[PDB]
Amino acid sequence: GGAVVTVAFTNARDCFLHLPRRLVAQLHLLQNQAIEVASDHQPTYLSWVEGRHFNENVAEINRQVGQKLGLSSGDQVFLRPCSHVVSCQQVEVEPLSADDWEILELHAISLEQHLLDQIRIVFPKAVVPIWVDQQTYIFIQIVTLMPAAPYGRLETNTKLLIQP
Repeated sequence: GGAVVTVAFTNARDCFLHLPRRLVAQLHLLQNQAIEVASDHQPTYLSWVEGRHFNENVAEINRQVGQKLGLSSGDQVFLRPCSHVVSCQQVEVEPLSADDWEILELHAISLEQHLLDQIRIVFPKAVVPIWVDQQTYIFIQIVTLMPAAPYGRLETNTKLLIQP
């Protein structure tokens, strides 16, 4: 019920797992289905997209995003598709640092739209970088999901709450 893959870090401007068509096929991934990244440490839950620079068993992810997930280049991880995922009605997040907060305040334009373009699956304590515009990104930490769940999927109607 999954596949072992090698983690490859990239400079992609999103938090998605970029997968080769072979894996999307083999794993029988469904639209917006979450993927559990299982390892020696605590699992993480990611959103995925089909990479356009492939064509086996390699999963690409932004370097900074991957490190925050406790991943290292070349690590062997087990991708386990999640049969189901609850849709987030509300999500609460806070900047990783005071600087992030200050940047957000001066770059707080439709944060949720930028968020959705770069990440769709969230889980408590997830820490990820989100570009707010061409020049700037901020690190945010997902604090809470509503309904309560180990992981969830962000939607266009998800209420996004930001605290300092």
